[PDB]
Amino acid sequence: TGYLTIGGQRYQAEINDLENLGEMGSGTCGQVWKMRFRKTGHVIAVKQMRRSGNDLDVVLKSHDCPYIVQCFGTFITNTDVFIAMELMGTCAEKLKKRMQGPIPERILGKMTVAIVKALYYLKEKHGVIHRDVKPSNILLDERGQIKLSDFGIAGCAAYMAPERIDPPDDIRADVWSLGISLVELATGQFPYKNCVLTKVLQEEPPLLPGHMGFSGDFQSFVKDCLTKDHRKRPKYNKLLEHSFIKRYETLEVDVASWFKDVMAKTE
Repeated sequence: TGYLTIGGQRYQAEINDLENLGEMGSGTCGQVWKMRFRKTGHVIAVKQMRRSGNDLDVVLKSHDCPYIVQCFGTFITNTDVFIAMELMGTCAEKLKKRMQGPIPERILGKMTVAIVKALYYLKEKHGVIHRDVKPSNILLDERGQIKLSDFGIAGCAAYMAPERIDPPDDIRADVWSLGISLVELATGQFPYKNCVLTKVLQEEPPLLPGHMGFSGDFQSFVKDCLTKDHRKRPKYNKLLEHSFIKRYETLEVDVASWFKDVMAKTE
């Protein structure tokens, strides 16, 4: 906030001080740059957004978690807002479009661990509900790391839990989005008939195809997350003891390589 913290020290800095190194089209949205903070020598990402009508400052107290993309600070001009954050590879969304094929169970397994531990961290440590868990906001990288990108507070965002129609008043709606995301990448196809998308509350939850060769535990984990009564749908605490997790918690999986390998294409 006119101030940038990296390597565990807080510096005054100014957005215009940074070395722009050219853009990227594929972050949390497509308005993001790659730059360098001259003062420490670090190379970062800088999301740039036009200012609107109108403050969730406390994104930086989350340095603790290795599954949440570090935010270094923020800047304002009379026209835009710049949020500065650690540099990453790409959405899962991109990976899907790019491969036009499914993501392997075992990558999803690591992903799944990482996304849950992230959400847990937020609920516990910061009383947060991410409320926007989808493949666009899950970032992977060259070294094999997988992280949640916390976006703060017609197939356009049909990851909504079916528990959003009984007012008047959040805990585990995030869990449902998780499941949808898993189904989507695991199969490489957003499950639902195109329009809009009201089969959500109609149908039996869109579980994982019986014989694409997924493990039973994966299948289980996905069913559990995809429970129509939020009442019955599991908390993170429980998910984290689900064996799928317990497994990918421990199993060696070369995400680093896979990821690199999947970057043998244009785009």
